[PDB]
Amino acid sequence: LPNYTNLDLFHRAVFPFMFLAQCVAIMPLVGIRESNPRRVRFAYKSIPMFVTLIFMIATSILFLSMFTHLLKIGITAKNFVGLVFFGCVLSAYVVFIRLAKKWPAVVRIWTRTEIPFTKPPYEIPKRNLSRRVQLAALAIIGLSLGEHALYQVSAILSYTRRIQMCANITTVPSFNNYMQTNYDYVFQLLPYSPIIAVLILLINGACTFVWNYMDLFIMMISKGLSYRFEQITTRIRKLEHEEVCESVFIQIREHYVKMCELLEFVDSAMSSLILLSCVNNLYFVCYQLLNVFNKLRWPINYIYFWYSLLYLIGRTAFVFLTAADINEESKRGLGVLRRVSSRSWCVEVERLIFQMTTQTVALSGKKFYFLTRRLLFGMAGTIVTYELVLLQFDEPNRRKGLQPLCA
Amino acid sequence: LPNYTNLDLFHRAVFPFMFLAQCVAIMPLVGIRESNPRRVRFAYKSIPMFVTLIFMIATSILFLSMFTHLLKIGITAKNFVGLVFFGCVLSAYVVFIRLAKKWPAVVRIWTRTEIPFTKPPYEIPKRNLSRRVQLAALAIIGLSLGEHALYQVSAILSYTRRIQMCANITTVPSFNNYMQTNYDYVFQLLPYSPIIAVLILLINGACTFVWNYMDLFIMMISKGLSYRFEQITTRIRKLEHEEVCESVFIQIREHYVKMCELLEFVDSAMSSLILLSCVNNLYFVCYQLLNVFNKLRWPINYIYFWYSLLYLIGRTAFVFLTAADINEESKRGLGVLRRVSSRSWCVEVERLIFQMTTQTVALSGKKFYFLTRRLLFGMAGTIVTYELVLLQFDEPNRRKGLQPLCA
Amino acid sequence: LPNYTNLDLFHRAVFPFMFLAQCVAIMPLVGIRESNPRRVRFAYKSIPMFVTLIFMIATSILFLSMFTHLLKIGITAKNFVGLVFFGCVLSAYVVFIRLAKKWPAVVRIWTRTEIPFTKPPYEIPKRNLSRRVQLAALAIIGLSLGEHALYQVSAILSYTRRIQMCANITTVPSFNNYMQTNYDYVFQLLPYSPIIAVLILLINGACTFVWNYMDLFIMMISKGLSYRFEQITTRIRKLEHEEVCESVFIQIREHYVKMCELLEFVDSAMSSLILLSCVNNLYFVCYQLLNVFNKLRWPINYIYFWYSLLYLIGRTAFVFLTAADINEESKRGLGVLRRVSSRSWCVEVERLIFQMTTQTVALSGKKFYFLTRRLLFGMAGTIVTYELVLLQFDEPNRRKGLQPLCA
Amino acid sequence: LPNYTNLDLFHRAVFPFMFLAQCVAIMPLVGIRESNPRRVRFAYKSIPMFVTLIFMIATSILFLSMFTHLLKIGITAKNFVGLVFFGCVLSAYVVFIRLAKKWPAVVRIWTRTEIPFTKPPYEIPKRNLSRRVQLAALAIIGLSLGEHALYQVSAILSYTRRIQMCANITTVPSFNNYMQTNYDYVFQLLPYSPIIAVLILLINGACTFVWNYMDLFIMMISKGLSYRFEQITTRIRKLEHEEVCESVFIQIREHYVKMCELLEFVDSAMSSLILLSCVNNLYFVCYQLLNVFNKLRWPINYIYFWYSLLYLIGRTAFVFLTAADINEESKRGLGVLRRVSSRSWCVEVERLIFQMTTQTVALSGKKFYFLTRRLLFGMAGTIVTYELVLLQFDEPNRRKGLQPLCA
Ligand SMILES: OC[C@H]1O[C@@](CO)(O[C@H]2O[C@H](CO)[C@@H](O)[C@H](O)[C@H]2O)[C@@H](O)[C@@H]1O
Ligand SMILES: OC[C@H]1O[C@@](CO)(O[C@H]2O[C@H](CO)[C@@H](O)[C@H](O)[C@H]2O)[C@@H](O)[C@@H]1O
Ligand SMILES: OC[C@H]1O[C@@](CO)(O[C@H]2O[C@H](CO)[C@@H](O)[C@H](O)[C@H]2O)[C@@H](O)[C@@H]1O
Ligand SMILES: OC[C@H]1O[C@@](CO)(O[C@H]2O[C@H](CO)[C@@H](O)[C@H](O)[C@H]2O)[C@@H](O)[C@@H]1O
Repeated sequence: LPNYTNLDLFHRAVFPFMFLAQCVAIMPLVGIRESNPRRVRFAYKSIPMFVTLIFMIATSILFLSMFTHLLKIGITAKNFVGLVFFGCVLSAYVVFIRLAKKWPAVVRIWTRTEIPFTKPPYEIPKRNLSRRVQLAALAIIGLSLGEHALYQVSAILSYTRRIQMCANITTVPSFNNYMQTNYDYVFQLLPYSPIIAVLILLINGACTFVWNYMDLFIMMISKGLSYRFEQITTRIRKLEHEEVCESVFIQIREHYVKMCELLEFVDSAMSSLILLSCVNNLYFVCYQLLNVFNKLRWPINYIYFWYSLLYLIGRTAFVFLTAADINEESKRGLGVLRRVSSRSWCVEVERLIFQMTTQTVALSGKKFYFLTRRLLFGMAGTIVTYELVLLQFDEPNRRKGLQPLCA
Repeated sequence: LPNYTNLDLFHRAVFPFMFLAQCVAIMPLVGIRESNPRRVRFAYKSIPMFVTLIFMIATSILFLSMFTHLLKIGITAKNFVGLVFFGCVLSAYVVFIRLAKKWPAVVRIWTRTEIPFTKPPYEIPKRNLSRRVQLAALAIIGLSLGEHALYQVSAILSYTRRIQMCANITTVPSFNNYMQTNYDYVFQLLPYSPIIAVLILLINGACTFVWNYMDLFIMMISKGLSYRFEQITTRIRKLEHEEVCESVFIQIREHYVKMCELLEFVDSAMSSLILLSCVNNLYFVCYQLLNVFNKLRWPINYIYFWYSLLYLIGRTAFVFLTAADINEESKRGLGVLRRVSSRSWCVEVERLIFQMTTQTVALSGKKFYFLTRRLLFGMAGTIVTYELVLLQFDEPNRRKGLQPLCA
Repeated sequence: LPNYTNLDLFHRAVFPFMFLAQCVAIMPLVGIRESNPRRVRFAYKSIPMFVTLIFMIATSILFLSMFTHLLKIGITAKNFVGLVFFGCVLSAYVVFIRLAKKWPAVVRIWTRTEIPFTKPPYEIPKRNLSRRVQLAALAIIGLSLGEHALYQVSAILSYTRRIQMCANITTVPSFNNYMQTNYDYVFQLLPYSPIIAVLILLINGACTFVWNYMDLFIMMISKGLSYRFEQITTRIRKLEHEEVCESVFIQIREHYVKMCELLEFVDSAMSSLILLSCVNNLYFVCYQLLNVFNKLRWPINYIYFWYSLLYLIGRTAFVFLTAADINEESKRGLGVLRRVSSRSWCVEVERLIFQMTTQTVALSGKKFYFLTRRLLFGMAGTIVTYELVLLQFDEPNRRKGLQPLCA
Repeated sequence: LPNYTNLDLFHRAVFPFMFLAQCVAIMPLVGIRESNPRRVRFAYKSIPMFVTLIFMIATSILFLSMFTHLLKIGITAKNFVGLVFFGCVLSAYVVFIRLAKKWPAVVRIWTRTEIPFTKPPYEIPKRNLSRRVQLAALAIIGLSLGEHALYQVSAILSYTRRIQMCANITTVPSFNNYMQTNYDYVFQLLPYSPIIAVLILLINGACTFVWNYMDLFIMMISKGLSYRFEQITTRIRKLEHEEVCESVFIQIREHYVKMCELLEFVDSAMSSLILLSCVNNLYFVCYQLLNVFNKLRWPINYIYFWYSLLYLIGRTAFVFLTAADINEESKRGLGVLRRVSSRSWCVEVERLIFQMTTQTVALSGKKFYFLTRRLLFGMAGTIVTYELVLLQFDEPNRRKGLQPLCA
């Protein structure tokens, strides 16, 4: 068997972050940290699944807390965002549980499919798969932490500043009052307690991580797939000015076909996650873009909103762009195959060129759409159209302005 | 001749539900229950056509009843839905009469085209065609009955509750008063009578069945077509790791071409029904989605509206998804044909791959659009755009709220 | 030389209606009635060009009259329709002058290209080209005459009824007063005179004829091209169950390529006309659809408005559908070519199938769009979106209602 | 080495205008005027880069001047255009600096790629590359000068006329007062001085040139690329009725492939410039189209607005049309290759036809969209949709009308 310890494989590149996601109980797999991917299994009776049940239960408590709170105070387009957030996180937990069920099969086919690319004539690029996944994961994790850190600073400063500069109701600032104030939707159903207070803080942070891991997981998966397609393209580039034997083209076509089979298998497994992530990002991007003209009290509120908005747009763009790289990388070998000399031309090149030319090699949201650069352009155009129409809806609330600080 | 009694054919799978539709006189064919499809004929002078005339006449009476009533009370965007419903049902009767005229030719070509798939190397799947059609038909029929049952319960409870809790005009509840109240558009033109009262109830239920059978018929037809394409794909999957003789690929291509010819014949026959169903579903989905924010008096009204809305959206989605399965199943054999070894490669595979790759094998609305997964995504995007623009129109009536119960 | 007298050619099919258009000086060609198309020439110094100059001068007089009138009374979205109409008629005159300049070459290439289809193995269909063109042209001309007659009847009845039922300002009805009232935009610049009155009536009729003849000419050209494409399709259908020699396929491919070259030439010649017709039809359809909910005084006004709207929508739809018939007929031979046996298969069939599959054989608006059924569906969707957005603009004037009769 | 002095090369055609752009420090390249393109180099320590720093610094001063001014007086959808203009110009400077970095590589591959087309069997067209670039450049430069000349005349006349016909505040007209009045956003931050006054005038003119050179540069680049594709098409047209040796098709395919490689290299280098130009043009076209119904005081204001609007729309259209000519010219050789006789048919023609047919040979905005005629149609449709929705936003300000002259 191959030595999985040091090979540049996808499983080695993502397991550190898959295990990290298991800390918040995202995808409950057993033995995800094993060097051999064949040891990865899904078991309902396991510690990872138990933690997932705890997080799903507690997340449902927050969802019910928000649901009951909104009913008491009425449901408006601005309060509905909170309910959608918890609903999306709960859907993510379910989607990732199903993805956990299919992962052992996916990782097994992925490993045996990518073994040929770990040996010549394929060469490891300047930035290996582990480094590519780490940079994307750390960037998303780092930006997500800053986004949540700004959220807490913005909420805390707004709370304290309102009390301090009130010349009115004082309610001396404290951790207890802040929790009952900013998280009223929770404590309006459950009795307050410092133990519960920190639990809500941790689980809201966990919900934030889950909301961000959907996009991160798609990025790491996209990085792993476009990594091998790039290697195929690099190998083809080595044949630009040479007479190529028909055997070489047979291997290239077979490896390309195997990669396409793996993408189809991975696409089917992740079809629901892509669909959930795309709709979740579209709603929040549209929702946030509708509040760009709204007036906020403190500069920190502006900093958080624009950091949150830019990060959300950037995260959405890079999910599509990283996924679209699979499509772009597949078509990059076409330009070199078209330069094949007349003597080297054979049926295998004709077969390969036809497949690259006519096949859409990309991840898809249940085949309803394919993650390509054209789709991201279409998504941007769709968002602009929605915002132009939706901004008329928000004109009344926009002109009301910010409410009095004391009130 | 083949033994049609026990063969797994399309005619056997749909005739039980085609006959059921003939009870409400949808598609007036003679001998639809015959085991031999060659005995199915269309005759104007026949009992099925007579019943169709009766239902068409009575449905026209309801259409005129609604038309005259709206003129007396004015036509608004909310009352126009009732006129569209009866107009769509009448169009369905005409469309199905024309489809009845073409059915004998369609069922004859369908039967002789699918005979090859009833014998090896084609194998019956886990769920045969009869079971696939039954599950779809019973699900649609069962959901449609619940949708109408909720409509009657919602209407009856609203009627009785308004009278009971009025402390005002009493008009002691009775079957007679309910009929004159909720169905005023009928009795405002025809004299009331208990015999007419039940007739309106039955024919409105029949109109509901016809409105739902348009989508059901497209589903059963789509199930029958994707059934054979799936068998072709399954047969191709049996050749993944084998050296295939050129004769095998000749048969596969010929059977695939014959299936494509049948789809073209079926698509032309059903082009009007698909077009009518799509426009009918689009209007009602858009109309109902415009009333999600409206306030209803009783919880039963909310239950009916959301059951009606979700069922309508689900029915529309599954019509497109079931029809799109023909397109998806055609492209599923491409992945296996691309794995054909270099020795097994021949002109027949090249011909077949080119046809699968470049031909759009799907049902179409008069070729204006093709029922694919991309179209359903486009339909959803179009509906969202219309609702965002149309919700501005409905804002005034939305803020008026529900009227006083007694008034 | 071939006997042009009795051959089933496009020039024989269209020259009667081209001469009828010349009677209103649309396309000023010399010898359009000649049996030999080679005798058709474009000359600036000719009677047709003189009549075209006269009609253009008078149409410009009407356009300036409307422009000055609107400037005096202000320009509104409702008043701009007449200025757009006159500008479109003038643009049609210019475009048809250019098309006349290009027409000798177009007709010569068309004649030398369609000669092969006048002899076996091609057969004249049930409805020959002359009959198809006659049916289309007579339908369009009769509908346009009915539309203009309804317009005149509606205007005259409105005027006379306003005068008679006024119990107020009388201005006893007369031809002079009617002309000065309904055509004030003309006589507000030129002195009134009965000669000028009848001239204005005749020239407005001519403008209507030109506006309809743009679409009529597009229809006749589309019929002429789809005729030969259908002949090719029928010849291919004649080979469904036969072993075909390579020479037959060579001839079929050569004829198809010649037809495609002719289509490219005709599209280059008529791109400006197609673009102008499409934009004019889109604008007028949107404008008329924006007035469906408006309230008109007399039933004759409703009859005229709805006849005009339905005729305009049907004319646009039939222009698009007749043009897309070329694409449909080009693609219809693919189904039969795909059934070619393995023994009859050769390089020529592969070339022909590739051309039919990958080439878009259709008329285009300067290549910005191609007249296909997908394009008609997209046009319908775009019109729906534009109407949904614009009905908000017209809500105020819609709720203002009809003005007092006497006022 | 080839004699670059008199050869009809791209570098010779554009360097006169690239050098002119360097006067306003657009693309800081060293030795752009050298006959040999290999002498063109990019150096940060050079005079062209120094001038770019000066213009970038001063443009940033104007951007800050506008930014601070808007904050003092509030940011509105009408005031934001000025900030976008300076932001786009600054982005253009950065984009062109990066393009300057890549230009030496681009011009080197471009020169060696186009050498084959300077010798038979390729012939220089009626209008050589230098003439084609000159006509486009002079037209854009000439129209841009008129657009700015009208802007200054419109601003000066409005300023003087307001003072002269005021019967109120006089502030006798002078150069000093005009600068402090129309350019208050600058002098509200910097002290006024006649030296600064002219500097602002020159740099605003330079900013206008930079805003127009983005489109001009794309045009000249598009002209250079479609020039060689047209030569390939012309060479193929020379083989319409001849028996062609396989060697000829090898050369044609190799030259076509080399041209496609050059387009890919050029497209990647100019991907950011195309993206910036498209978004900049879309915003300004949409912004200006929103003010067509606004009322301006003097006719000169109307002349400037409509000259500015028509030029902006025309410039945007011709950028897309000139770029789309690369796509159109690539597909023009297909029609002749399809006429290749059966004896001349070979694998090379099949390879070439497949590439022309299936490859999208066009410039792209980072592959998000391709500059084709379909895209320009889509752009026009998108603009119409935005304007219809956005015109509702601008209705309030539209009905306010022009403010009092004295006020
Ligand atoms: O469901 C509302 C709930 O979300 C919280 C949880 O901490 O904030 C998260 O969700 C927001 C979007 O709804 C994000 O903007 C934010 O970054 C994220 O932390 C709370 O704001 C709220 O209680
Ligand atoms: O035409 C209005 C008419 O439709 C009825 C007939 O029973 O209800 C049917 O049509 C509704 C949509 O218009 C559906 O929501 C409903 O499920 C269906 O039964 C009556 O409501 C009405 O008289
Ligand atoms: O330009 C306005 C002018 O058009 C007239 C001329 O008879 O009517 C023609 O144009 C209308 C659309 O603007 C059509 O509806 C009508 O069918 C056609 O006759 C007059 O209405 C008007 O003076
Ligand atoms: O940034 C606003 C600034 O642009 C100026 C600079 O002269 O005018 C240029 O920009 C306008 C669009 O914003 C163009 O219409 C105009 O043609 C161009 O000269 C000034 O108007 C203004 O100070």
